[PDB]
Amino acid sequence: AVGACVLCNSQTSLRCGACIRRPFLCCKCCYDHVISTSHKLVLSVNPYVCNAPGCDVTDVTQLYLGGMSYYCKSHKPPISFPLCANGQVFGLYKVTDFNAIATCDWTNAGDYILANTCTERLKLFAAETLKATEETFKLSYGIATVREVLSDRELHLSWEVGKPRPPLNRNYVFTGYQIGEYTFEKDAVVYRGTTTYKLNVGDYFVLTSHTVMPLSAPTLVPQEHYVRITGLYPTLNISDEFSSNVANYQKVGMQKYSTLQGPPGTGKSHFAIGLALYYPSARIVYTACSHAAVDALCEKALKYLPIDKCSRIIPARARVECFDKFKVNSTLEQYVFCTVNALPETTADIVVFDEISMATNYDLSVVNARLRAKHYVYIGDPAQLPAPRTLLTKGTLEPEYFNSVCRLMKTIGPDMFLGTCRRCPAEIVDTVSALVYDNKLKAHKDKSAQCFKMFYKGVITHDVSSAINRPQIGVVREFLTRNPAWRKAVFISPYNSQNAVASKILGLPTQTVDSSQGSEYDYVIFTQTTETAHSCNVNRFNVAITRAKVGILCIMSDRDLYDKLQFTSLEI
Ligand SMILES: [Zn+2]
Ligand SMILES: [Zn+2]
Ligand SMILES: [Zn+2]
Repeated sequence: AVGACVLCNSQTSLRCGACIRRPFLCCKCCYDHVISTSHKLVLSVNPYVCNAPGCDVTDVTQLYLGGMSYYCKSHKPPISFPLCANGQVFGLYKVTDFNAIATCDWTNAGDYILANTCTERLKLFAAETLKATEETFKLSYGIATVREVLSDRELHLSWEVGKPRPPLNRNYVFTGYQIGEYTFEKDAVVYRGTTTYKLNVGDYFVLTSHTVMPLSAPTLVPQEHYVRITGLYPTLNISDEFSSNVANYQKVGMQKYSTLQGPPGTGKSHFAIGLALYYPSARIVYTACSHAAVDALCEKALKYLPIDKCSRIIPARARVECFDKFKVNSTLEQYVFCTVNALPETTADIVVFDEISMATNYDLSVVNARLRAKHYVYIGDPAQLPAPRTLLTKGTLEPEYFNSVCRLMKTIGPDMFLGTCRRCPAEIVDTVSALVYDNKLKAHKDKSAQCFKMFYKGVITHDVSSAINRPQIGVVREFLTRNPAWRKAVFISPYNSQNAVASKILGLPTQTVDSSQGSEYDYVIFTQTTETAHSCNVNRFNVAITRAKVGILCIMSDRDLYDKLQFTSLEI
């Protein structure tokens, strides 16, 4: 029961029993917490509760020290000192932001704003608290029981009454009963088990609620600037392909950590892999939150780095299929590609943390705790999508509040900025450069004259809350007949239910804006589906239209974003 204060690091035995994470609070900070919040239970070796038999006084403000035991006003002996007095709570070794983090329900944007603008120790307390709150919320949903099996990819479900039903998308991964993880897509539903198993009627599925481990390491280590490249040995034979990044690679070796803002198709993975060719003897750990982000780094490394010095770290509880071309689980290899949650306890000369807009402060801290590195490089784009905040329902989360790295990129600017988009037709580059990049993103490609926009509100229907716009899909169908080259397009929308409908009607491969991030396609057909905060979100809009290498058709619901698209308008 001996530890350090979360607010001022002062030593104490005084924890808070009312906080879900039980934080240690010193005498002054414990007082300022109990006297300003509903939190009145204070912990130590023995709790601050009335020692009198059958007494339920647990409020520290109503308790006193009577010799060596604690009693309320009704049971205290004549010679007794109040536990709360002179701005302190009695304890051994004798805050407005801490209070708000400790007592919020995490459903408001303002809660995440505070969790990212607070001191470093409060950022870890907010991250631990938020994650535990998100996990305790998983218990609220209702069990789905297999009532009948139709085919190898379709079934019918029986839901638990009294408990709400979770949205059926690839975002929520169920746990079948321990017969492997399972996913669902919309009474006939589509079943996708991570393990091929003959779906048993009667067997139940439940959401994976995991124990939230405490955070020790900061989200960002303290910054260090050096006069020379430190612990890294550069080449004087750096391939012309990577010469554009030489000054930035040198910046990487001259700072403890560095941030790289790379808009879509500006060369983030090329920069990340080229850093290995610039410091050829450096041990590099390549990390990201998702298996897809890690796999995209493996694909680029397969092209430039020796396959014998690479290893893809895969957790024993293999959830989805990932990169098979490197030797699996050899932690000792020079190049290690691994998701944040599967990182081993190891050291590195450089740690590259990619798709940083998708990281949370919990992820930032975990990386600093498992990896001890000479240099840390954070690659991503605050103008792209953040990790979904399942508890957040009120207010919008701005990019400067996604995590510590994004906060820095949006306030002091990033250390490095990749300014030339090599992927997209100029119509798309010009639109997103003006929309989210302050006119600093330049187009390498010419205009393709294959970027179209149509303003069509259609009809909005809902599959629970996930939206569908059948008339917008009908407009796509009509366009496809007149433009058969577009037969090869990927259909993108902000909603899985819109995508399920488009899949059956158009036969195009489908992708939500959020699952399309990091991917690129020659042709993209995007239907906005609705005018909601979700479908009008400028970061989501940015990702959506920057997936296209050659052409894009945007069927829009919002006049604002439609007018901003620098595309040829279509009629019908
Ligand atoms: Zn304190
Ligand atoms: Zn508390
Ligand atoms: Zn009492």
